[PDB]
This record gives sequence, structure tokens and C-alpha cells, in this order.
Amino acid sequence: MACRCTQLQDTIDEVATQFYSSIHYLSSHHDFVSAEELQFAQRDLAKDLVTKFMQIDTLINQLPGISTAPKHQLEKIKKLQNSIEEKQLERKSLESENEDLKLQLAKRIETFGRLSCVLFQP
Amino acid sequence: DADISSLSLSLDPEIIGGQNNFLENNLQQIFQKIIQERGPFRDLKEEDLQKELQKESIKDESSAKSSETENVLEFATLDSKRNVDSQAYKKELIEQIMIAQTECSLALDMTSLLLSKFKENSIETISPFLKSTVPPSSLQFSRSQPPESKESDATLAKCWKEKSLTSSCKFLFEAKERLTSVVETEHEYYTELVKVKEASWPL
Amino acid sequence: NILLSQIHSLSNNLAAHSHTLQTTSIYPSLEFPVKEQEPLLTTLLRTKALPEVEEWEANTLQEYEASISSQPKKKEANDAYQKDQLWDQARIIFMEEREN
Amino acid sequence: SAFPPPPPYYKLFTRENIEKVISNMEKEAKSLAKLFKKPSCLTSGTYQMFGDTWRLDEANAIVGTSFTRVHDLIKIPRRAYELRFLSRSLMLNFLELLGIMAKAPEQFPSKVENIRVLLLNLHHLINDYRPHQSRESLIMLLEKQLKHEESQVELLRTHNRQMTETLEKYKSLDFNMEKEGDVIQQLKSSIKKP
Amino acid sequence: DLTSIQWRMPEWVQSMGGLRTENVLEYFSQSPFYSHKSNNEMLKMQSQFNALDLGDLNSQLKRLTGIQFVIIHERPPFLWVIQKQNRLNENEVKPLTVYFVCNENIYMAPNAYTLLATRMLNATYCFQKALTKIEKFPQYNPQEGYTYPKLSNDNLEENKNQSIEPEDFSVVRAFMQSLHSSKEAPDV
Amino acid sequence: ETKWLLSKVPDDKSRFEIELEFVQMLSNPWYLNFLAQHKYFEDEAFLQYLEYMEYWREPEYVKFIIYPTCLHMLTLLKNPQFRNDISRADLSKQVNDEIYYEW
Amino acid sequence: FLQGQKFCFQNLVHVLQDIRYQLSFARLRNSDLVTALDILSTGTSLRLANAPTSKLYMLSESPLSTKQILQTLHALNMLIRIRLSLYEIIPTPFQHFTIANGRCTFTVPNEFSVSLTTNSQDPKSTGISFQWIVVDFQFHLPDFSSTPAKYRVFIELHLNEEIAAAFVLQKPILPLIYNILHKFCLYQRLNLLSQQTFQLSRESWLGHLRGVYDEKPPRLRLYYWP
Repeated sequence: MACRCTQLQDTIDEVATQFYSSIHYLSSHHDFVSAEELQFAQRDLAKDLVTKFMQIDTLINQLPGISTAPKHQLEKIKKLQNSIEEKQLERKSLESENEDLKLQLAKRIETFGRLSCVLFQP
Repeated sequence: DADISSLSLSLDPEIIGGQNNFLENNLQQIFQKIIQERGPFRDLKEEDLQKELQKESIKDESSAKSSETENVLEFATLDSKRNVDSQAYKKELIEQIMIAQTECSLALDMTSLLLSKFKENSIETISPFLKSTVPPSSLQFSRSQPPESKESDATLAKCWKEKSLTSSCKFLFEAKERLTSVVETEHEYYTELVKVKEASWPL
Repeated sequence: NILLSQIHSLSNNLAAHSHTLQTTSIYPSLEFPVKEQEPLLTTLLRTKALPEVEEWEANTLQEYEASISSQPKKKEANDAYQKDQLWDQARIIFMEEREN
Repeated sequence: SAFPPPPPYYKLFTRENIEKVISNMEKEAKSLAKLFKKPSCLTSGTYQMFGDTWRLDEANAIVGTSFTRVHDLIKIPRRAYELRFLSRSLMLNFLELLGIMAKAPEQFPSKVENIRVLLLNLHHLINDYRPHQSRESLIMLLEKQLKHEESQVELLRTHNRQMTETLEKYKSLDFNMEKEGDVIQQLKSSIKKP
Repeated sequence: DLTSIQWRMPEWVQSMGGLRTENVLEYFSQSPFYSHKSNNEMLKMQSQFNALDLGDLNSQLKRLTGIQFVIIHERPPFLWVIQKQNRLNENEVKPLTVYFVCNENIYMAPNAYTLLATRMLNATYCFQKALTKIEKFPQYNPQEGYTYPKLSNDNLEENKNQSIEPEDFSVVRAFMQSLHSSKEAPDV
Repeated sequence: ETKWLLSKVPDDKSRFEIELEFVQMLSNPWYLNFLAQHKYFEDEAFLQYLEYMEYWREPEYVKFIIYPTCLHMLTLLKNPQFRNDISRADLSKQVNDEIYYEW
Repeated sequence: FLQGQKFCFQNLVHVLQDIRYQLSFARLRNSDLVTALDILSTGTSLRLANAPTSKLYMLSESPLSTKQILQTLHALNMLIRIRLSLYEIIPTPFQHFTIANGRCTFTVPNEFSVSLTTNSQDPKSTGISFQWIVVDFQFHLPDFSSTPAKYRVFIELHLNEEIAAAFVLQKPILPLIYNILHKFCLYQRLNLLSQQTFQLSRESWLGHLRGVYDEKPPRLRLYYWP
């Protein structure tokens, strides 16, 4: 995955909605004779939300491209192409360079296939 | 970046990169391209070697032919789309009767959907897929309208009958032709049978 | 011939049954599935024949009108009632000669 | 909307027009015929991130500091620590609301607008670093290609060393058949034995 | 025209988010199917007069004479039955077509007899067409019988009883039968 | 010489606009069937598909947004010749795209 | 944006998700195009396209000629005689000499030929020359040999069909086929000889001598003079 700060945003605006979830427990539950336990649920949110925030900071800790220099990270990609673009046809040239011998060598395997057939029937 | 062409392997990191090898691939191929019949093709395998010889000698040393450009080359394929019997009568008959008769099966089925609102001994005849799907008693009639009428009714009602009776005329006359010709043919047989029986010969 | 028996009984059942049918109108009811099952039923609500053949009927109208172009103003239907009526009498005379 | 959905351009599409163009191929060698030539393109939606500074104008201050970042350490410490500070001052804003409410409960929720307007600061630089994220994905995927080409080294070289060393065996060289001499191989090496 | 054909301006529904109750007759008012001297539209004219005095629909409608489009069978969230009618009294009704929400379309309900006639006509047309470009190829003979002329017959290639006093398979059929017996002959 | 004059009342600026603008409307498999009338199919209509071939080229390619149009493009590239521009493939064809929408 | 709003004037179809993060990745892909070229063949891959799905039946076809299939035949030119170098064993008498299609010519007997028709690479392990089909049945028996159409139909059919049935179970497999081979053609010998017996009995010379082919499992009764 990537753009994981947005995944953190999933723990921001959506957590902001979680505050809205926390909101809906006091509409009329008081004098209409638990909410005391719901306060412990508020403590549970004090745990959860804040720890989620800590998690947010932890993913802040390792933002990809810590060098943060696209102006030069693209240059990194330029050097990487200075490798790869050279390697392209070179690595694939080996294929034909091999088959030019090895196909006929395989037919040689077929010729000793002839002789194997000779061995089949003494 | 030729590796972008090698990103087809990255597409193979995004896909199975086709089934590739298959005997069935050799079957559509048994249909596709020259020639046919893999045994006969094997007989042709030396001739196939000839195909790899001077048969492919044609190359490129000629005018670019601007007239061929560009998407109009496909328009030539459109020219192919335009410019380019026993059983077959019965065949196409199977076609037409298939269409009409199965449509009538849909008549029976949907009318069964209508009559399934009451009696259950009607929906039973519907095609098997339907009962598996839509529950019976679904269709229902509505009371509505004369509904409309037009002159084309009476006009076609006349002209079509005219064409019909005239078709009967053409039928009787051309059949008169074929029958008269059959007489013309058949008579020779029994004249030669005058040469037979009227000359006293076994029959 | 068996098909002639089919068209026989069917045309027989057209009869005064059409007198009731003309007021009729198809519609699926409450048990009819709703999500996307409809369009095939719209085809069932589609009284359209073969488009080529409806085109053929259009051809019969326009080309009879072409015959009208050949014959700009010529009523016939009024005495065509006596066309078919002369069929109706001549059939009887035909039957007369048959009975003779 | 479509007016109606089928194109009204069908006669432009007609085959025989282009068939006339076939006659026209030698026409300007010395109509729709050049209108079958490729159309001018839209400029058109070339506008950049319009939801950035204009939205900042629509308020953005911390986002303005984010604009300053476009020159931890470097630009990072705001992006991290000031972000924490926004989230936590935001928590303080939650104290601003949930801490006191029932006493004339309309003012604090009206201040929630101030809260989210302060929260507008967040998103933009993050979506500025989003293309940078994409660049990181590009850097990640870029040499998996190189991994595939390395696989060719991994195998083709094995076929090299191994098929070549095994090219000589008990069969000797694969060319040991020596063509016509191999016609004698079924006999001179076999039938000749006695 | 009134059958299975498109007539859609979806953006209206995109605004409405879909139909509710009386708003079906809004997009229907956009439709040709909507009538101008319908009680829906003459009392739409009442909306242009009294406005407030229309109630839901059917109360103001059926009590007043004329063409109407009454609602009876909802089918959420897609279809909604809405029959056309003609009140002749505050009590009397003379119902017409069941216009129906075909979803971004509404249609008159076809006669059964229409489609039935379509079936009859197309079928007998298949019969006649079978008699068209097919008949009169087996030319009759008292002697030769029906005949089937060809540039080449291949492909393939009430009389008398008493007379003179392949099996393309070379009895291959029985051989195959024996193959059936013999494939499991060791096995059975 | 005067093919533009063949138009009953058109000529028009045409350009890139309504082209791609309807190419996205081509995308719908449900749209397939309607093309089985007279508006266009295997007749002179075929020319539309045979000149809309330019999209694979650079610049035009960028403005593509819904590769379902590229899959209908696959349909023309495939023997639409067959049922693909005839009987194929009912609402399931939309599902054949919905699966592509699903994945 | 603006061009899009210009394209917006249409029926509610496009047709996919309103979300366009992938399209943002398509403008980013335009940036990749700035990073691309070569190649034009790769431009769709640069566009990351032409592969949204393939599970659909549809059609899936393209031009395919010419060296392709022949080179695959070379792949068989390896594989088949590979499996011959392997297994093999048995069902002799034999002198195979395979090229392309598996050779199985006989003597006075008849033609036999092999054609593998399944999934590819399963050598050594399951290297016992499993999959094959009756190819062009063309039996070489001197007294009678031609093989038109229907024979090649109904015979080769159920032959290969129950050969597949033999794949369904634990292996015999090929030797059964090798049995059915000589079985059928020699039955055909039985009725060649029977037809000879009627060459004598139905006509010249004399009668009484006979060789009627009984409906029983095959028998030829050469009853003589009384």
C-alpha cells in the first residue's frame, strides 16, 4: 500500500466521526431512570483514539522517500534507468544467443535419440 | 524503455499472462492458418519447411503507397464486409421455425403466468428455467381502450388478399407448366411402350 | 396440413374473443421480481414483430401507394365489396354446378 | 446530456464517402475528405490543483506553513510535529466542546466551525506529498522489472554452462553423429561389430 | 413507440435522488404519456389556481371527472403501478391504460391480442416462407418421382411389388460391437 | 471535393469533443444491443469503428478514462463480426463488464 | 476537469466508479509517459491497460501465422521422443519412428498414430507417454484399405473417448489401445475371409460349401459336401 497518511486520515476524519459516535448517549437517558459504565466507555475511547493517534505518529515516522526530494528522487529514477535501460535488450539478447546453439544442440539430442532408438532394437 | 515492454511481465505481475500453451490452442490452430489436419500437416511439415524457405522471400523495397494510409486500410476490410440447397432449405427452416415456435413457447409460458393466478394446471407447461426463476401468477390483465385503429388496416387487408389470390394464380399457372412438361416427358416412355406392348412384349 | 388445423382452431378462437381482448392490457403483479428481471418482460410487453417484416408491411403500404402513383385517383373498395360478394355468389353457383 | 444518445453523425460515418476519399487519395497529390483526417484536440482541463491555494483562500495558516515547506529536519518537522500539534490542539478543541455544553448549548457547536476551518490546514500538503508517494511506488516497482531480467541471468546462464558442458558426454559432442557418418552409426558402430 | 423504447432524462432523477410519491407524475409530466386534459393536469391547472386544494392526489382526482393517472400498486424502489382512467362521476370510474414505472420510462400496457397476432402472423409467415425459397425444387414425376437437380449431387447419393425372382461399414458395425465386448474381454 | 456538402445540415466544428464524449457512452454493454437496429452496425456504420482506431495512439490515449470503452474497443477488435455485434451478450455482458468493474 | 465537464453532457454512463484516483494515477501515468518512450508497444502498458479482465467467454482471438505452430511442432519434436526415451514400455511388437505425430506403422497389419492432447509439461514424472489420440485411422491391411469418412468418425471417436475413460482410472492404458487395434482390423479380416466364403458359396463354384458369419461371437463354419 501507499499514501498511508490517508490511511491515517481514515483514523482522523473517521475517528472524528467516532467522536460523533461518542456523542449519542446523552439524548435523554439521565432522568429517565449504564451511563456510568458509558463513562468507562469514554475512557475506552480515551485509550483507543489516542493510541490510534500514536499509531498515526508511528506511520508518520517512516514516510517513504525520507529524503523528500522528488526533484532528485526522480534523478534517482534516472540513474535507475541508466542501469535498467542498458540491461533491457542485453539480458534478453542472451535468449537468442543461447537458442542459436541450444536449439540445434537439442536436435543433436534428437540424433542421439536416433542412436537411442538403435539401442532400443538390437 | 524496452523494459516497459517487459512490463508485460509486470502485467504478468498483474495477471496470469494468458493460458499460453494448450492442446486446444493447437486445436483452434488446427483450424487456424495453413493448412489443416495435424497428420496431413505433418505430411506438410517438409512443405512447411519449404514455407520457411523461399516462400517468405518477399521483403520491402517499394513505394510507401500513401493512398493506403491510414485507417482506410480498415475501410478496405469494410469493402470485404460488403462485396465479399439440400439441408440448407431445411436448415434455415429450422432457424425460422425455431424463432417463431419458441416465441410461441413464450406465448404458452407467459399466458401460463397469467392463468396461474387461478388454476394451477397451466403454469406447469412453462419452460423449465422460468419456474426456477419467476413465481407464477405474475402477469395480470388490465381493462383498457378500444384501443386504436387506422386505414392501414383495411388497405393491407385488401392488398395482401390481392397478392394472395394472385400468388395462387402464379402457382396454378407455373404448376401447369411443370405438369405439362411432365406430360411431355412421360409420353415418350409409353410411346416406346407402344413399341413394346403394342408390338407384343412382356410387361 | 396439421398446421392448417392449428391456424384453423386458432383463427376460430380469435372470433369474438378479440372483442374482449381489445380492452385487455398485460401487466406483471406483486410476485414479479423487480431488480432487473423486467426487460425480458418488456420484450414480453413488446408486441413488435420481425423488424424486417414490419418493414415489409411498410413496403406494402408505400408501394401500394406507388401503385397509387401509377393510378392517382381510383376508388375500388366500395365495389370491391362486390368483388368479394361476387366471390360469395360465384362460389354458390360453383356449388350449384357441383350439385348438378 | 445526450441529444438523444445515438450520434447524429451517421452520414459522416458512411462508407462510400471514404470510398470517394479513395478516389481522393490522388486528389491533392497535385469536403469531408480532409475532415476524415484527424481532428484538433481539446487543450483543455490543464488546470492544476485548484483545490489547493484557492481553497486556502476560501478559508489554511498551517497549510500556508506547508506552502513554506515547498523550498525530522528539512520540511519534515512541521509535517510531523506540527501535525501532532494540530491533532492535539484539536483534542483541546474537543475539550472546548465536550468540556462544557449544557450551559446555553449553541455557542460551542458554532465554534466547531472554527475547529474544522482550523482543520482545513491538514490535507493539502499531504496530497502534495501524495504524488511523492506515487513516485515511491514507481521506485519500488521499477526494478522488479530488473528482477525479471535477472531471472534470465538466473536460468539462461545455467542452460549455458550446463548444456555446454553436457554437450560433451558419453555421447561425446552432440555433433559426434557427423551427419553422413552417422548413417554408419547404426551399422559401423553396431552391425560392424562381430 | 409506446413499447420497449428509451425515453430518459436521468439528471432529473439525479436531482430527485429517485421517486417519492406524487413526484412520479412529475417526470411523468415530462413524459408524452402525460395528458393535458387529464384531471392530473387540469387540476395541475388547479395548482395554478387553488394550489393548496389538491390533497394527495386521488381525493381531488377521482371526485372530479376526466382523465386521471391513479396510484394503486407500489413496487419500491423501481416500479410503481399507475393506471390511466376517466372518471365520469365523483363516484364512477372508467379506467384506461396501466401506465407503469419502467424506470426512466413509463409505458402503455399492450393488448394480449397484439402480441398474439404478432405470434400468429410471424408463425404463419414462417410457414409461408417455408413455402417460399424452398418449394418446387423436388419436381414431381409419375415415374422419376420428386427430383433434386445439382451441379453435383454429392454431398450424398404406389409403384410395383413383385419383380425379378452397403452397409458402407465393412460389417464394421459388428466389429465395433465386438470391440465393446473385447475391451473388457480380459476384464470380464 | 464537396463531401462536406453531402451533409443535409452538418459540417460542424466536430473536433475531438463529441468523439470521446460518446466513446464513454460506447462503454456500456447495455448500449451494445441498441446498435442492433439501424443507427449503425455492420453497414456504413462500420466506418465509425474503423476511424475511431486512433485512440491507441499517444495524446488521444490520455483522455481515455473508462477502459470499459477500451473493452468495447476489444469488442470491435474482436470479431464483433460475430454475436458481439449481434446477439452477445444480454445483461450478462454488463456483468462481463461488472466483473471487470469488480476486478 | 474543464474538458471533462465538456464531456459531461451525456447519459449517465461511462461506465465505472465516480472515484478517479486511478485516473489521477493516469495523469501520473502521463508523467510516466514523460518517463517513458520507448515503447509504443508498451504505451498501453505505460497506460496500464488492455487487461482489465479475461474471465469472460466473449471470443478471444487473433491472427496466428506461420512459424508459430510449426515451432510448437518442434517442441513436440523434443517432448514426444523424450517420452519415448523415457516410457515407452511397452506394448510390443514395435518399430516406432516418430516425427511430429507419433509414428505407429505396422506390417501386413495396419496404420496406427499418436497425438497428445492435454496439458503440456509432465515429463519423467508421468513421463510414461500418457496422452495421445487416434489420429488419421488409415489401416494398411492389403486385402482392404482406403478409409473414407464415417469410419474415421465413429471409430476414432469412441476409441479416443474410452481412451480418455482410461485416463479416468488407474493406468493400463496404451496396451489396451494396442489390443483394440489388432482386434478391430482382424475382425475385419474375419469378414473378409467370410466374404470370400461367400465368393465361393453365393456363386461359383457349386454350393453346399459354406462359411456363414454367425451372430454369435465370431465364427466361420466351413461345412463341406455331404
